[PDB]
Amino acid sequence: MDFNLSNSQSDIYESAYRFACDVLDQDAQTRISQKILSTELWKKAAAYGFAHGPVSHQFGGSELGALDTALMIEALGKGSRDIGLSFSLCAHLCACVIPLYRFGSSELKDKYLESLVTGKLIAANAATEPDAGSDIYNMQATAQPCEGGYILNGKKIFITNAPIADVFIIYAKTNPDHGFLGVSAFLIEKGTPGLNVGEVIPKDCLSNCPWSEIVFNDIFIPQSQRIGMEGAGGAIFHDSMIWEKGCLSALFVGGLARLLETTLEYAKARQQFGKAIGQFQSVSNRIIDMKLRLEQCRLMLYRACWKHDQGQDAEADIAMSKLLISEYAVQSGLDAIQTFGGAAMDQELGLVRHLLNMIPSRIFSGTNDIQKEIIARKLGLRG
Amino acid sequence: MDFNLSNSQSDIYESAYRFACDVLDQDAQTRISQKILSTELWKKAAAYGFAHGPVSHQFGGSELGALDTALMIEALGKGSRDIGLSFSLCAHLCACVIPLYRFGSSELKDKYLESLVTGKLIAANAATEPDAGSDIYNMQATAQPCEGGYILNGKKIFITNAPIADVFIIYAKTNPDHGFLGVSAFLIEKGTPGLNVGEVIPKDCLSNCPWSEIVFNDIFIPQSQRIGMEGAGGAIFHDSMIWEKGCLSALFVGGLARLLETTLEYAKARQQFGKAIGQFQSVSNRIIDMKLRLEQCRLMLYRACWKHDQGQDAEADIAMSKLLISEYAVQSGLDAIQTFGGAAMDQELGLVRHLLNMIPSRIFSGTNDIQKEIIARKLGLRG
Amino acid sequence: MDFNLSNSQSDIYESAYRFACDVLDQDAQTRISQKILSTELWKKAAAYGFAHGPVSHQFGGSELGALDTALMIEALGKGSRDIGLSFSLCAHLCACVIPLYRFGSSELKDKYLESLVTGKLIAANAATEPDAGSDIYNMQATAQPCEGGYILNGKKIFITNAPIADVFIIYAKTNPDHGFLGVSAFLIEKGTPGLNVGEVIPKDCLSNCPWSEIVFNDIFIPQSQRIGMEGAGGAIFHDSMIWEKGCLSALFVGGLARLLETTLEYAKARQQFGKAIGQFQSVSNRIIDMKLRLEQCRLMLYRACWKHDQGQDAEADIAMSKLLISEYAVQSGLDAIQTFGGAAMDQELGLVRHLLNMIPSRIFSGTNDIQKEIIARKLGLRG
Amino acid sequence: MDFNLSNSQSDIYESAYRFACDVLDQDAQTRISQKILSTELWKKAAAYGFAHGPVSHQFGGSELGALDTALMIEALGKGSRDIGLSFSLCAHLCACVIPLYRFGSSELKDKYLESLVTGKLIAANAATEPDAGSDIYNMQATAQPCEGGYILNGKKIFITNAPIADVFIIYAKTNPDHGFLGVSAFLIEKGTPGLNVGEVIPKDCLSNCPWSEIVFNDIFIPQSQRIGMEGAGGAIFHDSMIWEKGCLSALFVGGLARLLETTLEYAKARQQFGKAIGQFQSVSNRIIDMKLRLEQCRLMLYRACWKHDQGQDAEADIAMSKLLISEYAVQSGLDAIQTFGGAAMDQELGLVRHLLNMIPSRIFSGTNDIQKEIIARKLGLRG
Ligand SMILES: Cc1cc2nc3c(=O)[nH]c(=O)nc-3n(C[C@H](O)[C@H](O)[C@H](O)COP(=O)(O)OP(=O)(O)OC[C@H]3O[C@@H](n4cnc5c(N)ncnc54)[C@H](O)[C@@H]3O)c2cc1C
Ligand SMILES: Cc1cc2nc3c(=O)[nH]c(=O)nc-3n(C[C@H](O)[C@H](O)[C@H](O)COP(=O)(O)OP(=O)(O)OC[C@H]3O[C@@H](n4cnc5c(N)ncnc54)[C@H](O)[C@@H]3O)c2cc1C
Ligand SMILES: Cc1cc2nc3c(=O)[nH]c(=O)nc-3n(C[C@H](O)[C@H](O)[C@H](O)COP(=O)(O)OP(=O)(O)OC[C@H]3O[C@@H](n4cnc5c(N)ncnc54)[C@H](O)[C@@H]3O)c2cc1C
Ligand SMILES: Cc1cc2nc3c(=O)[nH]c(=O)nc-3n(C[C@H](O)[C@H](O)[C@H](O)COP(=O)(O)OP(=O)(O)OC[C@H]3O[C@@H](n4cnc5c(N)ncnc54)[C@H](O)[C@@H]3O)c2cc1C
Ligand code: PRO
Ligand code: PRO
Ligand code: PRO
Ligand code: PRO
Ligand SMILES: [Cl-]
Ligand SMILES: [Cl-]
Repeated sequence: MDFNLSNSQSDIYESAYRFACDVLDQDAQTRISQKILSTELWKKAAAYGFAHGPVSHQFGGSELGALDTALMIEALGKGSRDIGLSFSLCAHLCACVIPLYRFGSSELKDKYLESLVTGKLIAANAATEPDAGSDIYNMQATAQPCEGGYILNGKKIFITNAPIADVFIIYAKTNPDHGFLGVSAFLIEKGTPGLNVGEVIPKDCLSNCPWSEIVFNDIFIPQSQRIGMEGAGGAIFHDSMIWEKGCLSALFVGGLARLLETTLEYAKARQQFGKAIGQFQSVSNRIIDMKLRLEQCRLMLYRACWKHDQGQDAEADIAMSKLLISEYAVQSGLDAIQTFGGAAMDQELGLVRHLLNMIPSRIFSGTNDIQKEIIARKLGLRG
Repeated sequence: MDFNLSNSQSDIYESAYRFACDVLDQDAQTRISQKILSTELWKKAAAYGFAHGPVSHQFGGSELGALDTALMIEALGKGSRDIGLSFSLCAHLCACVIPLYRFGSSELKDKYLESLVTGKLIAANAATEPDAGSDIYNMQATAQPCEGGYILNGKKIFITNAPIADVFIIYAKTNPDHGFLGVSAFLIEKGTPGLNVGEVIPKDCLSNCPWSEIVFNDIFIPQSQRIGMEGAGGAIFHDSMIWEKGCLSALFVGGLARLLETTLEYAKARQQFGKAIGQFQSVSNRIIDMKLRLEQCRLMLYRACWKHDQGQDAEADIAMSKLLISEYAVQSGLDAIQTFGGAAMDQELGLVRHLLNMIPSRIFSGTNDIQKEIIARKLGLRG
Repeated sequence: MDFNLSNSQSDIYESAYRFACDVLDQDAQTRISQKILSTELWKKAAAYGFAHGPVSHQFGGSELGALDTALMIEALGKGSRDIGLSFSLCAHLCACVIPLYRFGSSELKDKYLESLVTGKLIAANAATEPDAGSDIYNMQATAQPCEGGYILNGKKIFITNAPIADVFIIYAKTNPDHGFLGVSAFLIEKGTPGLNVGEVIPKDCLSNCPWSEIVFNDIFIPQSQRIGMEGAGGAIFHDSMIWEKGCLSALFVGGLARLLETTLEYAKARQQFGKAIGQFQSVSNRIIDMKLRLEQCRLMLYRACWKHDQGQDAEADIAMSKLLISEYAVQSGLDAIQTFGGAAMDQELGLVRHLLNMIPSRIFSGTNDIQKEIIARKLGLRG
Repeated sequence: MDFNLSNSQSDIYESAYRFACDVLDQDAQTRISQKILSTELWKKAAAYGFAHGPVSHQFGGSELGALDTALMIEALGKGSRDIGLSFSLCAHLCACVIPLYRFGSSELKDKYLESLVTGKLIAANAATEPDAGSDIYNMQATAQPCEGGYILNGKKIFITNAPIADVFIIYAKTNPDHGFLGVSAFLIEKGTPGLNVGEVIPKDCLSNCPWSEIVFNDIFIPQSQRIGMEGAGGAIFHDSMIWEKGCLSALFVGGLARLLETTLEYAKARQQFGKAIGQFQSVSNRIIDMKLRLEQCRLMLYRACWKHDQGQDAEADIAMSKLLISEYAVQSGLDAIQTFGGAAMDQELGLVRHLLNMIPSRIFSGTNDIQKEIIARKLGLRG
């Protein structure tokens, strides 16, 4: 039992924080106003190390553990206001880089993995369908085995980075008779015949992070582009969602640290009735809730990541962390707005935009109701 | 004890609902997308009756009571998606039309009141200052008595309708030695020398409802433009906020009725895991919370308005209603988004925009912490 | 729309309140300390009118409607501390008197109903079994038709009033192949061969209200003691639970009115740091929550009862009322204890005993999770 | 960063857990039923090590750190149902043993400290007065300096262990002109002339843990019985409350671990509607809340204690831990009762008694509103 960061960990955090503040955050307000995702800036962030995670040196990574990866991303969330860019980068890392590294063949990693790790190629993962969201393993896209590979048909929706991706990590049924066990994973390239990437679909939350639909019309997937074994795609997807839950939770912990600092400063500086508004218990009680949340969920995340690094079973701990972090991110966004009153409406301050950016955290990587189902299953409440 | 609407009340509701659906709601999505407040449409709504409230027939009103006025505005909130336009109209009614009618001299009402009632002139009320929000009676704008009237100096912020108003109902100190008892109210016209109306300041919440700052530099206010008695402006403002709390609460009750209908329909229609998502208790329990909220706060509002119509003391009931309605509007907006999952991000559906539009309800007309202070005082907890 | 009580209603309330304060409450602390249920006092309360409800004059009742019955019981809850005695009386009224009146034959009502209405005979209703609680219609007790009537076998648990009852309203399967449609209802007398009433089983909540198990070993039920039609017992039970939900909710509304008055008085009188503790927002904010709850749930209950009196469908409104009242009763009990601090531990003040008495309200007459299932079904979320 | 216990820590926990299960818990139900605090059993627990904490070997302690002390007490809370006995023991340790060890003179420690450490003498701490609870430093008891020592007059209330104590650690004003800085601490013996210990005052919460009032009528305190320096009693008391907050929080963490295990087992075993009740999301969602609480607050407590052991400032962390643990203990007690339904009323199962035992945790050692004031002050919100 020790709650100090090592010097190595402290350095990883502080280097990422400096990069987020001095490189990504500079000019962020202009990009946010114009709903711009700067792919040149994204590539600098990827190459700096945010697209590396646990990837080995062989492929350009630093062989970071889960806790180190989470610290980097916590720093990113605290230091850069451009949370849409950060979300895009973490989706690429967790849903695309990491499954390719963990399950790809030597051939497939040799062709694509270092390019994803350095951000030379941007990747999108495509699992969700119009009738398969929480019930993801009822997806109906089909990768029908054929001579030389697969014929792919289907439609995927809500695909982060699809309008800017060079490659797609896609999930489809190689055996449509089964659910989880009938899914396989594939890498396909932008521009392959039959791949139709939709136009960006705007949204108010994470508004500069592009997503769209993609449609597959008789795409030929060469055999060598299957990721992992036939029928293992359900497990690959599930594994990538454990990494995703943990890393976006880190982003929102860092965002909550930033929000708390802003909110404390305001509550000390803004006077009404001849005293700082933080002196009224209605005001200070909400700020204390924000502090309690931050301290609790940061510890849950660190323990979940450290257990993983130790080889222990950390999946329930990650589901608990994601459930807490996203709920606390939304609630604390509301509490900050209430602290500021009318001044919260100011687009330059970004407090309403911050709440909008947190609203999808309770949906992404499995909704929080699904996290409860995962925890219930680990607790033995599901048969 | 009776919980049925009279035929008269039912007709008032249904006529307002038809007008909101068939006139205001038609083309609303385009106006909302472009952040347009259509002053021609606003004037049609005002003349239809939304700018009338309790005003007598002498000045073009229908002599509606508080409950009738609330029913009209509940219908407006349920029937039109253009909540920014509705908010603008209700601010004009409650913070400008009603204090002029209730406290204005015969001369001042004869010159201006029917024009406000028919929407020929648009009005903004200006009380809030950079250092006087919740502590509103510490405002520092000064209306220094002089030969012929007053010299007005000061700055007002967060003024709904200021970029489109023809007249301003302004509050300023005629005796800066006192707080509540040193305030007087005045009507001034757009274009009077020394009145500088700021450019619209954008916001994400209620985004097509314009507001800005206004600055007074040595404005001369003629004596006849004081509203009510010298030093009575604190009481006039407070009275107008009771009307405002009740009428915007009605708007958000109607909006919650609309949101609940949309959310129930989706939860019955959207299937995952082979059944409607409403069949999972995590989903249905939130929808039931939305229903419970709607039924409770509608009854609180109706009772508060009816007590007022009966001549009973209704101020605590109105503060309770406003506190409940705005909290429940925000919470139910969050619950609807969680019901829809990824589909909530769709700008055409408007669920995130709905939540944004509800966020200021807990600040406007006195924050909900201030409502608690009002209720605490009525309960005898403030000395 | 009217929120005043009629003179008739006001008189019913005030007469019941006087009886609760001047007759039942006098000496209550001694009975509560000794865990005594005074059957002589219970009979006085029954004869005064608390055992009458909607029963016609023909059988000794006053033909009160649901709202009048609820007002009487609200007064009882506000005026007498002996909530265990009040609960016992209301269980007799709602689960035994009312189904006999509503479904009994002329013969059976002529023999027993006036005696129950005047409290000459005390009744217990017995539906719950060790394996049938929320799933009540899976009860396994069997009333096997035979020449002359039925042979009854089975075991019932959690039976309020069983150690003091003269008659039992019991539910059992006349067709064990079905659930809801296989249940019938019967009246049986204390002392009939094969009826074994268990010894009182102590509890900390409602601690002077006796309950126990009862066992049926080859009881012969004469044909004339069936209540209503063969196979209608599921519907009779369900109907009696609608009356029960509404009347115990009234008791706890009255108890919350009493608790709020006590808590407000203390928060004004108790000083720390040189001021009344109600002046700290942490303290006043909880008291305001208690007030908000009381006003909201009282209105929901009154509307539910009035809709029933009007002939409208009131079952969802009653389920909503019961769910709100019992949750708010428990939460406000907790808030009162927090207001008083160390002084809450005083057995003479009864605040901890009050919380204990409210804890079962969320279980009784169908748990609050089951109320949500009922409301979900009314909302169309259950297929 | 490490979240494993050392072998030493694991052994401390497991030895305390065995002692709580095999010695204290055996026969607990009889003692609880009879409201017995067994002083022979208490002395065995004290001598086993629960009265040692950080005390040095010189005085019979083991020189445990805060985290080790907390682990021992977590084990005690999980392993023994007799929480009243455990509370009594921890009050003796934290409010009496620890301030004597930390501030007593060599002479005073030599005379009394080892006897307290081995439980040969039982101690009560007496700070609270009828008009000084949260405002503790406005206490009015006076220790007026005189030749040879002090003359003590005053009244103390809510004194845990007073009916069974051999010695009293008492706080009184040596300079009544000041608050915090006018308090001194003293040790006095049972039986000294002018000390009147009141009869035990019963309570439903922690019902076998005795407390009473004590009155001082012209007690002579010899000079050598002052604990620490003149005027340092406010600081000694405050320091002892930091130890108390942490150690009773540990007791309630262990109690929550026990409650969760019981509740999970029931939710898997109890069937309704043909499935385990844990399969309904209304049921499993509350159990998941209990799990989330336990994991979060255990980590907060461990970090607070470890920071103290490291020499870092841990007072805010302890206030946060106490606030979380006591709130979560109460809420999870409510959630367990709701899980069990009617079966929660069983006195043998102890679930209602468990909730009663947790209710005072939010009051003791400074109410949770006062904890928020402490945290607000650490956050810079109090001037
Ligand atoms: C910001 C964002 C980025 C995204 N990026 C990607 C991406 O890059 N690639 C990709 O493939 N997908 C992506 N998604 C989609 C995401 O995977 C789905 O939105 C998510 O899994 C939820 O599915 P759904 O939207 O269809 O909601 P539904 O599954 O329809 O859920 C609707 C409601 O039903 C509840 N519900 C459903 N099942 C249950 C159940 N068994 N028990 C209790 N409640 C239940 C849900 O919790 C929710 O409250 C993204 C989503 C978001 C919000
Ligand atoms: C949509 C919108 C439209 C508006 N339109 C108008 C208009 O047309 N005309 C006009 O004059 N103004 C208008 N206002 C301004 C509104 O009156 C103020 O925003 C409101 O009174 C709150 O003041 P403030 O923003 O300065 O917040 P502050 O008063 O600075 O409040 C900051 C925080 O401190 C809390 N706080 C302050 N005092 C206390 C206290 N005693 N006890 C406990 N907590 C306290 C507040 O509740 C809040 O949480 C509008 C505001 C909004 C959001
Ligand atoms: C004070 C008191 C007086 C009583 N008096 C009587 C009396 O006089 N006569 C009589 O016959 N009975 C009486 N009862 C029993 C009462 O009817 C049952 O306790 C009640 O119906 C709950 O059943 P149970 O205790 O078996 O809980 P269970 O049904 O075992 O419930 C355990 C948990 O599972 C939840 N649960 C069960 N099903 C679902 C579901 N489909 N969905 C979601 N959650 C679910 C429950 O809400 C609860 O949280 C009394 C009970 C009490 C507390
Ligand atoms: C189980 C138990 C064991 C105890 N054992 C001992 C013992 O052994 N020795 C001893 O000396 N005392 C003991 N106490 C007393 C304990 O110290 C006091 O009960 C506690 O400090 C609260 O004081 P009070 O009861 O007078 O509540 P009050 O201070 O009257 O509090 C009443 C309410 O006012 C709130 N309040 C007060 N001040 C503020 C404020 N500034 N801001 C916001 N809210 C405020 C409180 O939070 C509470 O909600 C014990 C108490 C308990 C419950
Ligand atoms: O297995 C999981 O973790 C995925 C996430 C979205 C639906 N279920
Ligand atoms: O008196 C009121 O109602 C006003 C509203 C804003 C500040 N206080
Ligand atoms: O139908 C009802 O209302 C009953 C109440 C207990 C179980 N279900
Ligand atoms: O200083 C503290 O920690 C004490 C605890 C009770 C009142 N204040
Ligand atoms: Cl305060
Ligand atoms: Cl469910």
